[PDB]
Amino acid sequence: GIQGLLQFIKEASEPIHVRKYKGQVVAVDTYCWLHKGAIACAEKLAKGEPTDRYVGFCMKFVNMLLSHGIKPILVFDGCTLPSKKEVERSRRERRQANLLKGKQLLREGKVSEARECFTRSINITHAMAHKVIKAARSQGVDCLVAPYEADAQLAYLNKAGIVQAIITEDSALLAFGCKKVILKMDQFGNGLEIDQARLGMCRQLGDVFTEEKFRYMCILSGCDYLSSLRGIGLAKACKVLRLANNPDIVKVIKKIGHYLKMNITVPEDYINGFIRANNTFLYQLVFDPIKRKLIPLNAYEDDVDPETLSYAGQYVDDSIALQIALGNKDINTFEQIDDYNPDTA
DNA sequence: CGCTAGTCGACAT
DNA sequence: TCGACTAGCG
Ligand SMILES: [Ca+2]
Ligand SMILES: [K+]
Repeated sequence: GIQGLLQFIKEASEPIHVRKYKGQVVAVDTYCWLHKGAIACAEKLAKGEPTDRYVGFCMKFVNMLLSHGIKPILVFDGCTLPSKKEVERSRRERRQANLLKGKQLLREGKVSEARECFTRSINITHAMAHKVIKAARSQGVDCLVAPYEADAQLAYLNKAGIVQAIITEDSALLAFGCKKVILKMDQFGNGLEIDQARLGMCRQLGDVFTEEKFRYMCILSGCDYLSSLRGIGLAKACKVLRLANNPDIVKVIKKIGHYLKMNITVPEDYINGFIRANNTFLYQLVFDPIKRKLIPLNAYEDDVDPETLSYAGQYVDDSIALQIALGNKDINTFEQIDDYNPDTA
């Protein structure tokens, strides 16, 4: 997710009800419900005590969608993307230390203080996601396990016309080139929709708004692939892109100080950090449900080299990708975990 | 004042 | 985690 992105675009959003998508297909960033559902049972979850509470939470939102005659597609995160293996590292350690403090430091005697820590040490495993897939499948709800980030997978589904909108809490999905995003949707269907169409109404990126620039803005402000330089946020990011004349972005990156009337040096490893991050947004591997084949979110254009795009997801045989997408294989060990058949009835 | 970058709550009762 | 909010510098 991009920090403070939603406030920034708070004007391109119309309050809606999910009802408008009756008869239509809607993709879901299931992680959001999984996390919210994991909060209610933070204790049981942290101490490794058995629980199914989070499953019933996701299904509550599923049933609401069905009751409105909406066809949901639950999408799940797949493999750890190398571009994020860096940031995930820092997050692995936070849950690591956070769990421990709460676990015994507040276990003895009083407990009120500790739970605040367990909620911050919540881990959404693949085991937890598989339970939700099982529950959804039994009710005829489609589930899809992204090769890597659900974010890319969701964006693709929306672009391909497979789904009419995406349900999530993450505004950053628009940077992946998705068309419609439903935020803050409650259990009753009340949501806050943001259409990419109303997103071009912005003039903070210059006279001509561009998806390309919006993406640069998000990266410069800082994201999961590349942290921002000290003192750079969305507003400053807009200024640079807004003021900058020259098309090559790398030329502009070293020019930011010149643009921002501010004095700062851009490290060489940062230059590459922006090149990778940008390519990750563009060409992150996703799964095409129709042709059942691994494809980059965006088709490789005039000049690229897929062989150098290892950080944006490594290719694997299409049969291996299908089995992961279906939920029939473990992400890490590729062991059998299910036998769902998509080609029946 | 704008703007970045740091705590706090989420669910459930 | 993730946004919503505040504090505190340019
Ligand atoms: Ca995500
Ligand atoms: K930042």
